[PDB]
Amino acid sequence: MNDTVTIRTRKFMTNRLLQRKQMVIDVLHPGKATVPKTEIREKLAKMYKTTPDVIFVFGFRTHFGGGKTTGFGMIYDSLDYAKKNEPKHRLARHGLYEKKKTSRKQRKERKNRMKKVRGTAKANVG
Amino acid sequence: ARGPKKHLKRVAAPKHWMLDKLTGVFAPRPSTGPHKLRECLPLIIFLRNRLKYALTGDEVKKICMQRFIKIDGKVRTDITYPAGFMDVISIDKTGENFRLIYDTKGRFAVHRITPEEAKYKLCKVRKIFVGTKGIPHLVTHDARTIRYPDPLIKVNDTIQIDLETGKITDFIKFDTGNLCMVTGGANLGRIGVITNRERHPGSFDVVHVKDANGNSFATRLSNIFVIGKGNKPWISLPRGKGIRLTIAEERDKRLAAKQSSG
Amino acid sequence: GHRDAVSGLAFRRGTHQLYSTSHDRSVKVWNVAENSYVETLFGHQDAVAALDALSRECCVTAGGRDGTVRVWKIPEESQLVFYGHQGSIDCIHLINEEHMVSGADDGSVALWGLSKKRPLALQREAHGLRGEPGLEQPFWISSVAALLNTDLVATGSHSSCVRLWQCGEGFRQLDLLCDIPLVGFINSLKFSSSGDFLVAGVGQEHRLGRWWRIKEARNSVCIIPLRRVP
Amino acid sequence: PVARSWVCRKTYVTPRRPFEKSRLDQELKLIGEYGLRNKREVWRVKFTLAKIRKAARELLTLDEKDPRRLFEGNALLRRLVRIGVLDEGKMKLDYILGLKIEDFLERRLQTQVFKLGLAKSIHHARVLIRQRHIRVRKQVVNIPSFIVRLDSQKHIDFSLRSPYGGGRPGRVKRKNAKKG
Amino acid sequence: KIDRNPRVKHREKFRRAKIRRRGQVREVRKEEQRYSGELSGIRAGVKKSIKLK
RNA sequence: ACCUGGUUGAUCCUGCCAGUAGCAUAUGCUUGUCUCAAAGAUUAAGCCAUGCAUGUCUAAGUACGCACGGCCGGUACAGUG
RNA sequence: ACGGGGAAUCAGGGUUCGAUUCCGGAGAGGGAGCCUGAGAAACGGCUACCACAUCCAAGGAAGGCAGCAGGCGCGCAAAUUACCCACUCCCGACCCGGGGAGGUAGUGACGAAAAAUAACAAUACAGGACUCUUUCGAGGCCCUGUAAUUGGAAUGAGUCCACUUUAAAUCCUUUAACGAGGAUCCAUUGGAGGGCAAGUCUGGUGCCAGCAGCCGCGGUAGCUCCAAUAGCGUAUAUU
Ligand SMILES: [Mg+2]
Ligand SMILES: [Mg+2]
Ligand SMILES: [Mg+2]
Ligand SMILES: [Mg+2]
Ligand SMILES: [Mg+2]
Ligand SMILES: [Mg+2]
Ligand SMILES: [Mg+2]
Ligand SMILES: [Mg+2]
Ligand SMILES: [Mg+2]
Ligand SMILES: [Mg+2]
Ligand SMILES: [Mg+2]
Ligand SMILES: [Mg+2]
Ligand SMILES: [Mg+2]
Ligand SMILES: [Mg+2]
Ligand SMILES: [Mg+2]
Ligand SMILES: [Mg+2]
Ligand SMILES: [Mg+2]
Ligand SMILES: [Mg+2]
Ligand SMILES: [Mg+2]
Ligand SMILES: [Mg+2]
Ligand SMILES: [Mg+2]
Ligand SMILES: [Mg+2]
Ligand SMILES: [Mg+2]
Ligand SMILES: [Mg+2]
Ligand SMILES: [Mg+2]
Repeated sequence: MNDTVTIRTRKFMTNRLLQRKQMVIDVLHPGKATVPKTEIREKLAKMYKTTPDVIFVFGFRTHFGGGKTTGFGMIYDSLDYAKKNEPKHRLARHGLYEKKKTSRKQRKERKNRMKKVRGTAKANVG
Repeated sequence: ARGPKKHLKRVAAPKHWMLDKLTGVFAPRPSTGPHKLRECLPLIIFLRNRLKYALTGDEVKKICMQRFIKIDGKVRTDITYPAGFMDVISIDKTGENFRLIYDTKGRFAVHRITPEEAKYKLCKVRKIFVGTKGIPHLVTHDARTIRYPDPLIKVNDTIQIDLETGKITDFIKFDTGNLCMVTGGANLGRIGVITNRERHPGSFDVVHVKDANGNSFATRLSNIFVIGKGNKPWISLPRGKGIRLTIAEERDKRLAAKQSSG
Repeated sequence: GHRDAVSGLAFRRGTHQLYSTSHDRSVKVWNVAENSYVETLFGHQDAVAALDALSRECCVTAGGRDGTVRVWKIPEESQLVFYGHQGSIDCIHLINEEHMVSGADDGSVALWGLSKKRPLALQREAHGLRGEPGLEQPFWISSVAALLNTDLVATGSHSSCVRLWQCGEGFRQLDLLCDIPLVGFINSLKFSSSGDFLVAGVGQEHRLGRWWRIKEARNSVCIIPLRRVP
Repeated sequence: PVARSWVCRKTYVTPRRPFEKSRLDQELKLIGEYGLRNKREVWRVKFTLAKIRKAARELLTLDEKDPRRLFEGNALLRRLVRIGVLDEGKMKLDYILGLKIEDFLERRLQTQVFKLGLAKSIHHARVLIRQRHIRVRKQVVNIPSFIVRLDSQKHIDFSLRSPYGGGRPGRVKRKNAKKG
Repeated sequence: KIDRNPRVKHREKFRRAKIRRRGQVREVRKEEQRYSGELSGIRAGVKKSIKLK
């Protein structure tokens, strides 16, 4: 006897203003832990006959007791539309975006240090 | 304050926007525009809260900056644009047209209209005056000014305007027996027939209305918008035909339906 | 996985997905080709008597002593509850994707539409009455059958006959055609796929207990040929 | 300005006379028969019942055909029938005035588990609930004070993952099997 | 150790209270065996009835 | 006789005492698991080290910083800045 | 004595609070003046006076936390000098930049909600409970008691992988392996009682009473009851 992971889709609607299809995802995994998002993306790509790079899923909460999980998912028409319409952190979760490796304090102090210099020498402030 | 205010607290926002309490501290302050702040629906609220096309304000901005949303036939990219009563909203990408009409609960309703109906709107005449070189001018409720109006049109009348050209096609006179909608007060969103008008010099006039079920109510003259000539409206109406129903008569109709079933 | 006796089984038409119900009041979903368990459904308040399914991802169950018939929308995760004839509902069968027929132990036979909460037609005492004077009760309905996508219905009891019925226009009326003499408990009725013959399972006793025994009956499988002439 | 909520209320009131023999005896009887933890659990239910009966009395002060009386009384009677304290044949305000605290105590999940034979004692029922052995329909519930509605009463059983519910044997069984 | 858990402490208080009540009042019992006597004495001079006046 | 107890030969008046529940201020002993919320106050709107809290560019106002750069003799200005 | 929407308590009428997250007003150490601008008598703008106060080569120069953190206010004392513009919205030439406004975590049982610290069986031995009673007495039993033994089921506090969450995280929810007999993996706070020697003090009615007693000749290698229960007390003022 084998256990199965079941994927179900609800509240499917087609958003032509943002060029995507969005839905609620229900995952049945009676004995196991919460299914990772990558496997959900592969299964949903097999379900909807697309490549996994255009599927973005998030907001997965497991119910008390451990039977079911509920999340949200979007499938884009093309990868260009995904790169143009998605928020930057969801792109970064896929490895498409890289953020600044600094802190607010450093940038604020550097700006306030630049405020004291006039002319080309502004470029010389460390 | 030392000048104009630029913020709006969420709990101090108009109640018909149906905003919840825990989303944030602030609400969208509408931009200045054709309609008043307390009697408008901002584009962001209509686009993400009523239609659920967007999840955040950034997605509303992304939708609007693609020049997809047209208001009264013109593309608007401002997400806090004040859209008001009898406004036409067109989205050709989804093939949808909407008209902002109050429901019986006093809120703007998601009312879809036919594309042929989307070519005109109704406006209430607010002012008539003679401008330079003796040219008559007419000012409507949505700040539209029109030159050379028909001499028969007076204040408190209704005109039908073609959106493409912005010109008057025909008009309805303010008279007893015409159909009207209430745009303010306790009877907001109720449709009926004008029965008589009471005049108070130096004060506010009072108008009496009766709906299709025979119920009578009264409002001030500034809260009435003439919709149709006779009993026939010149625009499509929402799901409720302007009749505000009570709990007792709702029980009565439920009992009638239960008796008629079987 | 079931905690009581299994009472109903049906494969989903065109797939290898199997549905089971039991006296433990649960409905379970299996996949035979992958020998795996899927999920469990609840909602019945008594032991379930019968189960049937078709090409759609859906099944219907007879509630037995509970007195309800329930429709399981599995991908939609929704449940429809139908309230019908008095007495225990012991058998059920689908006519098409939208209509179904059930029998009860008070002799009633009902026609259902899957979009209305009450029977469309109700035929009381389908097989007549029995018992001593002053204590008469109708024959129990043990099995029902329908020919798929048609209007032919067969009902079986221990009244020593198999009865054929016609569904009316809109399934609002049930009309008797003929009686086929057959002695014993008609425990199971299945039409052929082509519709050329009807198979009846005959026993000396009811399939669920030994409340009656008919000595004259033979424990046999009976093939009833149906001949069609315009 | 913050985006938080400050709405809260107390669910019980301490008794007005702290030294009454009858009150202490009644509390002892209730706690003993229903296996409660302390006096606060009794006072909570007493507070709820006091609110309900005050509302019923205030409605009974009005005229029979008063619309407010009809609307609010029908709502209250429907809620009381739904939670299972009243009967469908007793839909009047007088029967609301007849209500007692034991009627509300009988609707807790702890006493429901014991009365249905899943447990052999009221304290055993409390322990079974607190150890995640009990399900209501799909949902696993571990709150002893869960108030069972009329429809939910027929769907209380052992959870599918429980050792009592056909699940995997527990820690002690596995260790003892490994020993021998 | 009984004071550690308030629930089991209340459980013992109820158990003792039913024992103490047995002195005041007689508990109702069914005839689960054939009647064979009182198993205690029968006192004929003690009168427990309540006088109505 | 408008709570329960006290202050008389009897009946009273006036001053009184103790018990019963809360709010505020300050302060103790204890505190395994979890969710939500709060945080003023010396009549001192008394005094403040350090850092941060207000900036902003589209195809579309002004580029002769090689600061970097493609094409070149068409060479007023490619483009980024 | 900032005002109101409001909070508490009432049978009602009222009474007492309202610096405090919404609306309106006022101020930016104190009194006056002014520039720019559509809008300021602006103070994270400017000028002079009063009071404070920093650097100096002694000539001069620079200031305003009743913004967010943080320090001081005789010696005596209570939130982080944290993360981020992902949400909500605002400003700009702007779809893209900025925002201690806001959001996210941390921090004294001050306040509100849920809720563990065990459950189930068995064995042996005894004969006495219990209620009302101002020391007398009257009722009464289908059990009680034993710091007595025995068994194999259940589970989370914790330890420790992996997901899930989120701007990144934490928490909650899932989940593999460990994790219970004095289950010592040991609940507290207030009130009221008992028990004692070759011991100490005080007063007497020879042999007693009071207060109290880890202190005795030698010797130094875990009593009971009551109220509440993760809560429970005290002082001042008052209703
Ligand atoms: Mg301000
Ligand atoms: Mg705005
Ligand atoms: Mg407890
Ligand atoms: Mg006196
Ligand atoms: Mg520009
Ligand atoms: Mg003052
Ligand atoms: Mg105030
Ligand atoms: Mg000012
Ligand atoms: Mg100061
Ligand atoms: Mg300006
Ligand atoms: Mg100033
Ligand atoms: Mg400042
Ligand atoms: Mg300022
Ligand atoms: Mg500060
Ligand atoms: Mg100090
Ligand atoms: Mg932001
Ligand atoms: Mg940004
Ligand atoms: Mg702040
Ligand atoms: Mg402490
Ligand atoms: Mg404390
Ligand atoms: Mg504190
Ligand atoms: Mg609490
Ligand atoms: Mg992560
Ligand atoms: Mg043991
Ligand atoms: Mg002595």
